[PDB]
Amino acid sequence: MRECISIHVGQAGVQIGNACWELYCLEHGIQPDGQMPSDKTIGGGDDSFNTFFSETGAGKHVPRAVFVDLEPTVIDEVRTGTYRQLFHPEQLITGKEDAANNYARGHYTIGKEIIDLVLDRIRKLADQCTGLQGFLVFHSFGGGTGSGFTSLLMERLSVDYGKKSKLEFSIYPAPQVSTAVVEPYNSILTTHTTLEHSDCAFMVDNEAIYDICRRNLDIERPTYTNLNRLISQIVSSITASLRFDGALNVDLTEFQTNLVPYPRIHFPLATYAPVISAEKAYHEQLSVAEITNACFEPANQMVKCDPRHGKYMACCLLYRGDVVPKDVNAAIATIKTKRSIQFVDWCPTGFKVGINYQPPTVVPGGDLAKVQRAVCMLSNTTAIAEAWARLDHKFDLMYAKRAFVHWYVGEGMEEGEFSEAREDMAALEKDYEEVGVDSV
Amino acid sequence: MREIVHIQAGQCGNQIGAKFWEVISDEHGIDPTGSYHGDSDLQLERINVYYNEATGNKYVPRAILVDLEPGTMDSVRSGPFGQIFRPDNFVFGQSGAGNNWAKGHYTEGAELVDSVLDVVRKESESCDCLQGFQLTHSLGGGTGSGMGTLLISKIREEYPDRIMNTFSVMPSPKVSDTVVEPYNATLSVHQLVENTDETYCIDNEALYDICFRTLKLTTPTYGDLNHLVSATMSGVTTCLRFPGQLNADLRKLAVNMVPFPRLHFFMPGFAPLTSRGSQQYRALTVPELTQQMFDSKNMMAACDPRHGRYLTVAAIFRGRMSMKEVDEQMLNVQNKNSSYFVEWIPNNVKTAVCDIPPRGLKMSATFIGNSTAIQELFKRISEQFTAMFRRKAFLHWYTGEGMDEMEFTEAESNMNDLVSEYQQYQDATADEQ
Amino acid sequence: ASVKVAVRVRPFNSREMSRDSKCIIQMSGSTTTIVNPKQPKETPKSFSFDYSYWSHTSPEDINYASQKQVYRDIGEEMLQHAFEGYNVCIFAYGQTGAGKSYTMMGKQEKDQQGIIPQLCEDLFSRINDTTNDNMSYSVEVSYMEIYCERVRDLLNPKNKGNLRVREHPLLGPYVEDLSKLAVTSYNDIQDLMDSGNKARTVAATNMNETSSRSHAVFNIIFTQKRHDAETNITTEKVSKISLVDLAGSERADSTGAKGTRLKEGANINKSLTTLGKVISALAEMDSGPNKNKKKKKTDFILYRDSVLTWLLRENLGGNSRTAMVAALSPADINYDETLSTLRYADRAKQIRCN
Ligand SMILES: CC(=O)O[C@H]1C(=O)[C@@]2(C)[C@H]([C@H](OC(=O)c3ccccc3)[C@]3(O)C[C@H](OC(=O)[C@H](O)[C@@H](NC(=O)c4ccccc4)c4ccccc4)C(C)=C1C3(C)C)[C@]1(OC(C)=O)CO[C@@H]1C[C@@H]2O
Ligand SMILES: Nc1nc2c(ncn2[C@@H]2O[C@H](COP(=O)(O)OP(=O)(O)OP(=O)(O)O)[C@@H](O)[C@H]2O)c(=O)[nH]1
Ligand SMILES: Nc1nc2c(ncn2[C@@H]2O[C@H](COP(=O)(O)OP(=O)(O)O)[C@@H](O)[C@H]2O)c(=O)[nH]1
Ligand SMILES: [Mg+2]
Repeated sequence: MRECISIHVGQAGVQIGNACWELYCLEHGIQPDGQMPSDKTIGGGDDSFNTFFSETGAGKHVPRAVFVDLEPTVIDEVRTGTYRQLFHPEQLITGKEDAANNYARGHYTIGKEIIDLVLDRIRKLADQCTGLQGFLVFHSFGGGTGSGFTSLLMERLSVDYGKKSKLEFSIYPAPQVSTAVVEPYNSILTTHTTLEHSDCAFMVDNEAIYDICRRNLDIERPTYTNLNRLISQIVSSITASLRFDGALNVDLTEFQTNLVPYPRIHFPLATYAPVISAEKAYHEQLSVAEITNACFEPANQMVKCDPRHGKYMACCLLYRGDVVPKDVNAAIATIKTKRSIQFVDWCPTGFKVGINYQPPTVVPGGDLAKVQRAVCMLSNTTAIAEAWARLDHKFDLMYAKRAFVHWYVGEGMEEGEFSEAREDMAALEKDYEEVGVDSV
Repeated sequence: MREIVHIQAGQCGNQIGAKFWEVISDEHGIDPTGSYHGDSDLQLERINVYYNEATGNKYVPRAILVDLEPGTMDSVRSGPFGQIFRPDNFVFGQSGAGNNWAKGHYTEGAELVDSVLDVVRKESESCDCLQGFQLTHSLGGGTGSGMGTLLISKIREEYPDRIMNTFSVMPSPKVSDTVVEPYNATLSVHQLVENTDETYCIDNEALYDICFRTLKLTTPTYGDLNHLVSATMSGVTTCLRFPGQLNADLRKLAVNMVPFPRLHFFMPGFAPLTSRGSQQYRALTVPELTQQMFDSKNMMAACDPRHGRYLTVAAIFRGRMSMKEVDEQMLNVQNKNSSYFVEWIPNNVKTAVCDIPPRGLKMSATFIGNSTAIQELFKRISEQFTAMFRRKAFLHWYTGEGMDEMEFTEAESNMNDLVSEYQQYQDATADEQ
Repeated sequence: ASVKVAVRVRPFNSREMSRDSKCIIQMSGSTTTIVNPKQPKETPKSFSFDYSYWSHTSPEDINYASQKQVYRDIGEEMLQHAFEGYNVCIFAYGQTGAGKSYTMMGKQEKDQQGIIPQLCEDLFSRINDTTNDNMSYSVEVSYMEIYCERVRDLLNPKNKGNLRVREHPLLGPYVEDLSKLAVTSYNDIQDLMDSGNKARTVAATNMNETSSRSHAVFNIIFTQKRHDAETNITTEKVSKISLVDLAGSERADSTGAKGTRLKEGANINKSLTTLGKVISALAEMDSGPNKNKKKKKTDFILYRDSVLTWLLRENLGGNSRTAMVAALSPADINYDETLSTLRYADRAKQIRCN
């Protein structure tokens, strides 16, 4: 009906999938094994919502996802973990050596021999669906399994499945913090594939979440789990419209319509307003106006950009919980008068509103505190160009001296292709500078 | 299921192999008799990386001990873990090499190399997917050195997509234990530079300095040095075995570290060390661990990394740690010591974390650096080489076995070429003429 | 270390003319441009090189270069530098069917012949003219193939064993037991070339049936000697002319096979990268003495990466001269191969777009 078949590629995809499915299972009452006492207690309902799960005759509920990766150590943790009985045994793990952060290896030397089985399993999953309104692909730039396999899979899917939407949740390397010395090569290579196939790809930076967790939550020493929890909450806020009732619901096609002005500028940001700890949960009213104002605070942005150095093309808000339309209109009117948030001249509306009556859920343990309201802010900003430029400079510092090129060249990639991808990135940057200029 | 084969040639290589196997057997909970007695199932999650199963539920290690002196084999077989290795892999001859590279490369090695290659081929065929090889030898040799280089060349010719590692011990500057050391070292390094992806640098003087100044030991022996080397090797190979928040395969290390195909010599390290009595006062945290990591005295190559301008570095961490400390500490180490890093790589430090720590420690770290300062080792050998080649000090003992003079000059030219390539990325700016 | 780079386009062949093919290459002055058939509406890609050579039809009063013109541009000067006691290198590049054979060999009609026949004929004619009672000359020829960083002899019909490379401390790198034969005129420098070409390794892939798999080196060692009116007679003049046929680059996608067919290509690509970097250094070095007189530091060009450079050390550095000629296919089908060749040519003394 309203399916959102998801794919996880790479270790970042696998960990984010763990967090996301923990959140979803806690939301819908699905036990880790798969059984659902809640509907049996109710005696007839629709708690087995088709948006993320499928129901069998015996009362079990299987999720609609795949966890494709080349490192068995990443998937075997989930295979023999607490959730070992929920997923289908077809987690589709390659029994071969890792791609070692090499784009070429993840594309056409070891990424092959697996893609056929992955496409077959995706076809089997999609055959069960009368909906299939959009794909969700989670990945992290960094090469090896992630970028190369995501590029190949997106290239095949864009040909086979036609015009169905494909949202990407991509982790981006931070400016100052990195965990690989071939990350810029991999990202500059992967832009050439993500630009022409992904219909609307988000972006999240590690350093931004680190700062947000340090300041708001008073967590001195965060780990991967908190970052994955925040991304899980963001995707849940985005996809909540397709499951629960609401006064003004927005489908995936509405996102693909309103947030993208032109085909080549579909790279928005994201954030989350009531990211507040338990101790600070009190002493704050958390009205609609306050959270909506806090959405545009530069310090809370999920990617290290300065929106004051740019202009907002379009914005879409998704509120979850007791939020009546009058307060939302008042908050929008109050926000639009400030001159710090400069808007472009050719989009005088510039806002999309959405309300959902389901309040957010609290994962046990974790860090977030219960809040009776919440809002997810997505916006297209020209300032994101800056987030590319630094990365681009890194590439231009390393490609000149021909460093780490032998490994990539010895795995099927021609030397010239680099430059082509580089040129495309430059074109994208220029396109943004073409759109933000004021009309005559 | 990744899988790596182990060879050990020469006395030093065999002793290091015995200590390495006693260390890995303790980490995985393998009994001396070969049975299993552990505390958690997670140890056997990836046992295939070093061992093979047996009919009686025993576990036989994967090793090929090669040597020309039967005394070392007899000593190892009577040791604490002598019976762990299967008998058929003990291949050896007699008459020794006599600390002569020519005997151990051209005359005597040609007979035992066939058997060693047969055994290593049999072992390689049995694995599900061979990842790579490990070899241990002392350069200042003649048994381990020549046969090790010959095996390197043969294995590279036969299997050319498997990362061939090598943990080797080179001649020290001052602590000399043999008279023909520079010739063997130069020839073996020449044969080694072209046929390996990742070779580590261990110096005896550096290990002695670590034992004396840091560990505050009184009368160090060869056992402590073998312990340090075994600890470093395990750490290096850690990520293949246990899971973690972020893993570092061997090919990941190879792809990330070496900038250009030639420049593949690495400087290792291990942290922490409390010197048996300072553990009570020392606090085990990521900042202290990384502070001791980059300190010069910890380093095991006897090349101070203050004239080096580190080309690349990798740090494999073992323990349950929030990564914010790791990332911020690495960035702070980069920024505070900017003069000791190269500019045309924007950031040049890799990290990896494994959740499972070592038995008897809350957190540990293994250092794998690549800095230009290693030239100060090689150049030294080169100097001594000419000091014994201009007058032909002991050259006749090699020509007796059919070695021509040209092979020495070729090796010396390759040595100087390696030193010069290292040296170009060593001045702290170009802006010149 | 003078570097020259030339890009040539061949005319239509029989297969292209049989179908309704189109030209997608334009050239003017010293600039080349291509248009993508897949997306004609975006923009035309442009590049600048040291020489551009249009060759489609005979009259072509604007910007047509007969084989005599390109010979006078490259080969005549190269041979003149060869005679004065210096080393010379000429490189051929181009994907399968690009027409490198047309460039180097040409037809035997004695009106449109390639660089090699013209160079050999001029060499032998000059030798025959100049041979007086004092002067005397000798020429030797050898042919070899580099393949997965192993050297094999093509002229010798012996077993295809892997020879060992050595570094003589004065003469430099060389190959042990490499066949060497004496020659006296053009007829010979060919039958030898044909026999060596027949023995080259070759296989069939998805791209082409007879795609090459190894680099080929053709070495001409030229020795002079001057018999003065006394006993002190010395040669003192030994020159090397190297002609290198370079196998084309390839993607693993086009080479749709696993195992050896992949491996060869990978190694081939490595050489096709590293040589570029070396020449990319020389050109820059060449610019030093020429304009800004940068002499400080040998700026030791990295030279031992692979085997192909480590064997042509003496010919590509020092005070030698190097020419490189890249063939292009004008057919619209081979857009990616042409773009790859043009981008490779863009390296090695990059020039701005005028
Ligand atoms: C009692 C206790 O916990 O004290 C520690 C200790 O003081 C220190 C100094 C130990 C100690 O190591 C040394 O003194 C030493 C001697 C020669 C060469 C190198 C080290 C220790 O001996 C070594 C020993 O290590 C182990 O037991 C590990 O399992 C180790 N394997 C062995 O060497 C081993 C020891 C006993 C029995 C069987 C095997 C290991 C660690 C990582 C990876 C592989 C193996 C430990 C924890 C300690 C003592 C006992 C003091 C250290 O060694 C290691 C690798 O743990 C030295 O650096 C560490 C840091 C530790 O704090
Ligand atoms: N936010 C977040 N990022 C992750 C996580 N796991 C991995 N990453 C990112 O992944 C990058 C490492 O490159 P990856 O390609 O993803 O590693 P991989 O998925 O195991 O594939 P290989 O690199 O080939 O080993 C790092 O820079 C991390 O930022 C995660 O759980 N959360
Ligand atoms: N690190 C280390 N080095 C050793 C050990 N034993 C010997 N060596 C070194 O090995 C070198 C001798 O080489 P060796 O292997 O004995 O040659 P062989 O006798 O022909 O086999 C000497 O320079 C020693 O410094 C040891 O236990 N540890
Ligand atoms: Mg991985």
